[PDB]
Amino acid sequence: ELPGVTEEALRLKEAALEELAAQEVTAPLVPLAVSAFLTSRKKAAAAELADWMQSPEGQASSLESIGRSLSRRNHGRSRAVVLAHDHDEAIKGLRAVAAGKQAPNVFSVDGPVTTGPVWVLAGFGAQHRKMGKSLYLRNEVFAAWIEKVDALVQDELGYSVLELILDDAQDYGIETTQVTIFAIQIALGELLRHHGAKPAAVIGQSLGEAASAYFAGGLSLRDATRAICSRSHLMGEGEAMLFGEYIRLMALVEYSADEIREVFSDFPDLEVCVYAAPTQTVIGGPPEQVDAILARAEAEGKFARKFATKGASHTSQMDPLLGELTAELQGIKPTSPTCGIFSTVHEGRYIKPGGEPIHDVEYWKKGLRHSVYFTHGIRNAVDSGHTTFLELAPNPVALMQVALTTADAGLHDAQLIPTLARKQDEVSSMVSTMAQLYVYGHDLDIRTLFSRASGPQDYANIPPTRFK
Ligand SMILES: OC[C@H]1O[C@@](CO)(O[C@H]2O[C@H](CO)[C@@H](O)[C@H](O)[C@H]2O)[C@@H](O)[C@@H]1O
Ligand SMILES: OC[C@H]1O[C@@](CO)(O[C@H]2O[C@H](CO)[C@@H](O)[C@H](O)[C@H]2O)[C@@H](O)[C@@H]1O
Ligand SMILES: OC[C@H]1O[C@@](CO)(O[C@H]2O[C@H](CO)[C@@H](O)[C@H](O)[C@H]2O)[C@@H](O)[C@@H]1O
Repeated sequence: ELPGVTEEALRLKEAALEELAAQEVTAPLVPLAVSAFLTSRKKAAAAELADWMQSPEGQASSLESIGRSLSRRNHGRSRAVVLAHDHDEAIKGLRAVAAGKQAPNVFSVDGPVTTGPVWVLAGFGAQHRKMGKSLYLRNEVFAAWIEKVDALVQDELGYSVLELILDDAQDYGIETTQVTIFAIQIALGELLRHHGAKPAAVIGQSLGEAASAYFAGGLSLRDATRAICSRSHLMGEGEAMLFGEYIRLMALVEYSADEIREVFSDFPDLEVCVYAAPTQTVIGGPPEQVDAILARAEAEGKFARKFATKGASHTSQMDPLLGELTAELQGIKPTSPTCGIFSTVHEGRYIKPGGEPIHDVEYWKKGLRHSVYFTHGIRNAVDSGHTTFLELAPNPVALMQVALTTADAGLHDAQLIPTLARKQDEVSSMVSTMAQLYVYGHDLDIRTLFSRASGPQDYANIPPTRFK
């Protein structure tokens, strides 16, 4: 028997709902699907739908009912979705689809993407105060998984992540950023899975590696939760006690790996934490050297940005923690993966579905202690045919690094699909995510984006639901 939702979480949840219940209702974002075997016919269906939506009958029908009817057609090879809040946006977006023109709320392709999507599990720097709260209050499936992770983390570390999510006065530190983003990562993917989606492959980045192992079938949710919990409290306790000459900084620099090779001969104590993009690398080390390399970068007109931490993960500074990390993970059970893994721990190499288990106790030690080969994992996915990268996160920070690598690999038509984003309506965001999965032909039951009909008013008087 796991712990239940704490009383303080229930208390905070009630305050949040009363807050929510007294706000201005925003019009929901509705996906309108249209498709055909031929792009020409798809374009004609779009203009026909927009003609009718302009008619008095179409004006009197709700977007939700129009979208539900559309959701029930046959879904052809050439597809499009218009995301819309009202009839104008819809008609406007439909006119672009008909015209073959681009629009911010419009996705349209002549045919499906050929290979499945890669789920990107990062997190590093994606966090913000209220992340995940709105979707917890408003999506029952999301909320169920958050509470499930919240119960396991209560059991591992003795506190409630849900309390952090719901209490606006509270913010995130080295430790709680990791367990909370993890919880958000788990809940976003299960939400997606609930609507019929699934990863073709996963790739992770530091904190995200735990969730990637779960979505890859490499660890039970419990053992993935043990993996993120042990690493995160050790890191937060470790860097908390760092002062003076024990301080190691972390910074992003616009230097490639080959540049870093040359540049580090002047700085004997610097190490690579993350190969993020082909020309962006996260480095760590003593403050004097970190400051010097940044100064070298600025003078060379390159980007350099210091992070907020007195300790450097993925460096030798993690050596004191590894003994305890080992003890806390005794008992985990690695399992043969059920989708592909681009392992940025193991230098970015690919592990086939059904291969040998990788998510060993040694794997989590190596992951915390050593460099993250992110751009190599991504480059490897591109070179093996993947074009869709979907990032589960409260903010799509890693998708920026992914775009750098895909363009560098020559792939300019990449499907870069975010999930949540700060100051974007969290429900609208997920609508948009699942819309995009559909338009590109990935696994997604577009019918599940609409509540079951309880009346004829739930459909619009169009095919396939015309009224006799
Ligand atoms: O939720 C808004 C409103 O609720 C109050 C109590 O009436 O505070 C609740 O919500 C805060 C935000 O999450 C919590 O920090 C607080 O603990 C909780 O009681 C008001 O103070 C606030 O304006
Ligand atoms: O250890 C000496 C060696 O390392 C340098 C590199 O810049 O400095 C570092 O080591 C010092 C300890 O001896 C620290 O005080 C300092 O913070 C660190 O950058 C040079 O002093 C020399 O080449
Ligand atoms: O073409 C089939 C393919 O399309 C997806 C979405 O990309 O599912 C759609 O088509 C199904 C009928 O074949 C519908 O059941 C579903 O509602 C619709 O989204 C994929 O999931 C499917 O493999």
